[PDB]
Amino acid sequence: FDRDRLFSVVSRGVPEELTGLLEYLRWNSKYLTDSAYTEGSTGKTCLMKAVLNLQDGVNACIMPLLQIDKDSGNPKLLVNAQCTDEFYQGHSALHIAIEKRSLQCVKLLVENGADVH
Amino acid sequence: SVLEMENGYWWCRRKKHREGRLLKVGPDERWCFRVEEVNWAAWEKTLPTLSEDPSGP
Amino acid sequence: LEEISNHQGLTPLKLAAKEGKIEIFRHILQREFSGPYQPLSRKFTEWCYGPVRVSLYDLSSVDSWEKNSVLEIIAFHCKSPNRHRMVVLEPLNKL
Repeated sequence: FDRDRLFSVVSRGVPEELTGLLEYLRWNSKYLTDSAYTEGSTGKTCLMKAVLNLQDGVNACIMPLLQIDKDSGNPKLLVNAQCTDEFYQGHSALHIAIEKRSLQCVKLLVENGADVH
Repeated sequence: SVLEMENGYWWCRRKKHREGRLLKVGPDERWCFRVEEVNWAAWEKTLPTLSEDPSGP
Repeated sequence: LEEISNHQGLTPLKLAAKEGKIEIFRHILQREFSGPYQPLSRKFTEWCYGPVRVSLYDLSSVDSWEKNSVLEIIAFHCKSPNRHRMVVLEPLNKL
């Protein structure tokens, strides 16, 4: 398993291929918030890729991805992931769900622990 | 005046700088030129864009 | 079909710039299509964040890097009373 396969299946949005993901992180003590699964360009987390490539109002694999990073137990939470670039310093996935003008994805985000400040 | 200054002088001739950047449109790679406009009356995400993330010049 | 040259050496965009016909020139210079017929577009959208939006205009045979561009044809080759109204429309104004 690599990072770009996760980015392809989270850009397509279909929720099957994340099975086999979770225990894989539990095999090697990885998290979805480090520099290994997020990009070195800006810090774009796979949750942010999921909200950026949503289809018709709701990306169907967001709540599986928040379920996976709920059950894996990260020290820094997934929905509070912010970019570390000097262009995007502090930009979250809640800003993407508000920017993409969808009530459903911001409702799914703030129902699962998204800080609103 | 800029079209006659782009040639340079008659003794030395200036290099021809290319304008814009060679980007890929969905491979339909063209030399494009970005403008940035602020429209307070669209509010429609039913339009496909090339990139997903904003980026500076 | 746009890249076909006639016996004077001009494409339809350069013929609209030489003849000074601004409405077809404005329409060719910034046309956007949706879904299918997308590679025959010239004004794309790079990104959009709320109100701000970056439009990528195509300058194939527009800027002066080419040997016979649209800008050279408007400035030096056209004889029209609306020759000055063509350098003020987008993307030629910002270019």
